[PDB]
Amino acid sequence: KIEENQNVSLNEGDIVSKLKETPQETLVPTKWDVGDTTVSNEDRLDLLIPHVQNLGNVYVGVGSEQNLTIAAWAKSDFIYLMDFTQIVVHANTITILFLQKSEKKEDFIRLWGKEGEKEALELIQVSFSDPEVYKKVYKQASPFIRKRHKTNLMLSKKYNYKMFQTDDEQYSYIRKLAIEGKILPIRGNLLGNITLTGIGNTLKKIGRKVGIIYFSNAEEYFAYPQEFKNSILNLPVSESSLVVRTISVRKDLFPWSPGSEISTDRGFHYCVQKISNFQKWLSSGKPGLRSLQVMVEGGTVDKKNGITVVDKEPVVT
Ligand SMILES: [Cl-]
Repeated sequence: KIEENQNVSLNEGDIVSKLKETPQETLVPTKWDVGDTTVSNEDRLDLLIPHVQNLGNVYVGVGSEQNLTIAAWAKSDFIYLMDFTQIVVHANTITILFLQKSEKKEDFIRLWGKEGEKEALELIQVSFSDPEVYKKVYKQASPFIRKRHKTNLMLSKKYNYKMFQTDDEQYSYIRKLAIEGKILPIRGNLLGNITLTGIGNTLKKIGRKVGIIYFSNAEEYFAYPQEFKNSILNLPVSESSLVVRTISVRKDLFPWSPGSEISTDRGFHYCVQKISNFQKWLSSGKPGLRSLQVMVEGGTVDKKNGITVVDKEPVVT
């Protein structure tokens, strides 16, 4: 029925359908399928604003609501939320449903909150054939999501910045993407061989580019393997496109940002890097290369605020 077609042109509807069908990986339950995993503990994302604002293009990120914060600043055209833990993928699916139904930012906060829990669970009940999958995720994730929402409000005032939960215009931008089907939770491991490569192939097919890829501190868990190198090299990117990451080691070189202590006692230092620059590091063949070494060798560090730009390139041994 075309009178229920949300997209503003045939072309945008065709793009959304193509994005939705990008290949995914099979996830199975793990120890990370707990509510703790559904929130960020990075308290100084506002340091990213001057780097990511207005980058546009496509957004790809691991994790949860912090991606919507960064994508609103960037004015991303489409948002892939790619994660390897089922609870994260499903909690993001709930967040998108709540955005679609919540006309104002307070309504969204309320549905995730204690006040809106009864209404939220009734909305989940009518929205799926298997709603209990999502009701269980809501009940696991909501205590953590509520705490993080209250922290985000505090941080937005403490550091005097706008973010999608505290600013009407940024909220409306994210809600518009949600309504249009442009926020896509997908199953994929950064170290897998289907999903992340598939994003690059899908974007190539539709003639679009990645503007931001967000890793959180996921790279702290691995030396870069071949499948990750291939998938990052395969991404179509803009000249201005950025990696966003955090680290939590070598704080002598990479001091943790002031204010990091609200949500964690370990971390974080923030880091941006052009994706084209990152593709050089990944192609270099440095044995055992990890994000820390990329930053040690390639980073220009703001030690006061705790943010690095990797603007230098690998030097051959
Ligand atoms: Cl967040």
